[PDB]
Amino acid sequence: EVNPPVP
Amino acid sequence: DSTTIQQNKDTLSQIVVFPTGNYDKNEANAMVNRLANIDGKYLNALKQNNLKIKLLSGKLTDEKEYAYLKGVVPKGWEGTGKTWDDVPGLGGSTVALRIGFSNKGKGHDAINLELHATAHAIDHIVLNDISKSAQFKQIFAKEGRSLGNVNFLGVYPEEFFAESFAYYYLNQDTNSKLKSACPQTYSFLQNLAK
Ligand SMILES: [Zn+2]
Repeated sequence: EVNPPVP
Repeated sequence: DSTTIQQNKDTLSQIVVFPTGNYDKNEANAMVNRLANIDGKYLNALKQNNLKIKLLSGKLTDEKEYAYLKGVVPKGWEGTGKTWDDVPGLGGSTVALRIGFSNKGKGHDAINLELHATAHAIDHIVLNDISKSAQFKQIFAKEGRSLGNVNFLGVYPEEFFAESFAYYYLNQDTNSKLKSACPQTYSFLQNLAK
């Protein structure tokens, strides 16, 4: 699984 | 206190991986120091699971394990005109972080890059996706739009968890802001650490 920071 | 912070830094010494070649050693250290504020029980669990926090001197997608994300628009980043190539941090089954991009406004609008990313790993690996549990979804439904960036934090419970986690652990000021804005989320994190 992968998740980005707040845009 | 001082001893506990040192214990956490020691744990992180077995988690954090530094890049090969030239990089900002002082800022890398600063990032580790901010991560050391995370409750030791989570850090110990990350260590036991052999989760590495990879600090990078270049793009995430220049790493072999993330090359598949080249040109891919991250979840919630639709319309930004940016792809993973442009994103300075990643958290989940792994953690990868660009040195120097910690602060809000450095290619992202998270309160702190490494805490947000590491929160995702703690959520997924340590807490077995608690952000997607019924208990947290109920809290998210009530408070998820009270920390701003509502089209991201208000939409994805795992992102609300990760950023709330970051507020809780960055410093006293953000910790206090979370308590005021999101009391049930604050209580939830408080209890989580027991
Ligand atoms: Zn995120």
